[PDB]
Amino acid sequence: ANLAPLPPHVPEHLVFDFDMYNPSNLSAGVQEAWAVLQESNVPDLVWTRCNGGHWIATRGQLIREAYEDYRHFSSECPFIPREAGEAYDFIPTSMDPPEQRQFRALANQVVGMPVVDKLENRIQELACSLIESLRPQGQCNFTEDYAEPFPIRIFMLLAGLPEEDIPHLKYLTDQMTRPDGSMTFAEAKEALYDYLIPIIEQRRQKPGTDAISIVANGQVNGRPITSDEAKRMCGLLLVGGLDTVVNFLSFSMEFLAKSPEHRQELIERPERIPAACEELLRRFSLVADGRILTSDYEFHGVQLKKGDQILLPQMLSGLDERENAAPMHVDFSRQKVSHTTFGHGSHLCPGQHLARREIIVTLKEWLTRIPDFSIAPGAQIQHKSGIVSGVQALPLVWDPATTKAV
Ligand code: HEM
Ligand SMILES: CC1(C)[C@@H]2CC[C@@]1(C)C(=O)C2
Ligand SMILES: [K+]
Ligand SMILES: [K+]
Repeated sequence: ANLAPLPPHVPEHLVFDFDMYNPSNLSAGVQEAWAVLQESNVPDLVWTRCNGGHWIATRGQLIREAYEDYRHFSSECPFIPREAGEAYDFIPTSMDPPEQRQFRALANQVVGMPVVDKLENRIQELACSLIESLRPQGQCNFTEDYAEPFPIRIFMLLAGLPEEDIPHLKYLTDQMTRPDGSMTFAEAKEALYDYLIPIIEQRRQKPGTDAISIVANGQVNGRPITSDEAKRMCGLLLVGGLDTVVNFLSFSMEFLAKSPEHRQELIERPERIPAACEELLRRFSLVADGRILTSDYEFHGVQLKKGDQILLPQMLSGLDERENAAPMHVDFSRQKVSHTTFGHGSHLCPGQHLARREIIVTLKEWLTRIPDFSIAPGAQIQHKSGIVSGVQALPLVWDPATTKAV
């Protein structure tokens, strides 16, 4: 197929042609498809000839180790394929410490817990409002009726952007994580940057309370942040707010719709919701990006070459049986829930608190009003793989009579 010729320094015995954008066992579930990389005879570190050719760490131990060693594993070129990785200049993700820190502080300021607290009521209100509106219908296309609008509307509120632009922005964001082939990562990035620039210059004048104004008026390296730097950071924020929680919610709801027993557990023991959120985050982890070698380096007996790209699937750590016994089994009472769903190292997701709030509010408010629901009859759920994996569609059904209003 589209396999790049094996490079001279890469041993043939370490070859495993995994395609992160279309894994072979996708029909069994995306997490299950990636899990093949953790089967008995698969090395801890393999090389796939797919997507231009790149390494793939398959165990949590290596993934964590690599994300900690930024001196060897630089985030300068974090995306596969290389062309996308080279065009990827988002801030602060494309930067390594010490350079990353000043920009990371600003990014954290606009999506951190203090912001979540400020938005507590908006988040709560939107969830209840959306659910109450769907409740009497007895059915919904979950991905588009809730998974997308709930977190996206909250983010647009946070960023101070008009909801009218959602279709446009969500489309561009997806092209950077799960390209449909209509455009390159670079074209999508430039389109998003072009959307943001006029807004940034517009707000760079007066101090605002929205994320874009705060970024545009930030101070980094003892100077005002430039409009271009603000652009590089805001683009990252847009992608982070429009294509992460959105997909995770669908993996979680798909699971709940297929498991009455787990729905009942949370209905009867609501105090377990926080823990359930964490276990779902482990089992349905969905991100996978990587790093690039800054110099020749021997890692776990494997000769990595400067310029080599290495995928470090955040998704795989928690599915690693070496980290969690019976990894594919969802156990809300699981002891020592281990995962790197939000990343590891200096780039550990600063938006994870907003994410957990949206997930926990969804679990609480959905089960409170629509405790009983199932996958539409005859429906077969399809997943999609990429930098961020997702659910193509999730048709749900329920008897309106069983629903409750608050
Ligand atoms: C379930 C939801 C989420 C998941 C699984 C997730 C996952 C991740 C991961 C794996 C990284 C590190 C990537 C790397 O090391 O290259 C990251 C970075 C980041 N995330 Fe999230 N994220 C989520 C939600 C959010 C939300 C809601 C926002 C925005 C409002 C956000 C904003 C960011 C930002 C700004 C970074 C870059 C941090 C840096 O480079 O220092 N994330 N996220
Ligand atoms: C890997 C990510 C989840 C992280 C935030 C959005 C994302 C797709 C990036 O480009 C950095
Ligand atoms: K070789
Ligand atoms: K780059």
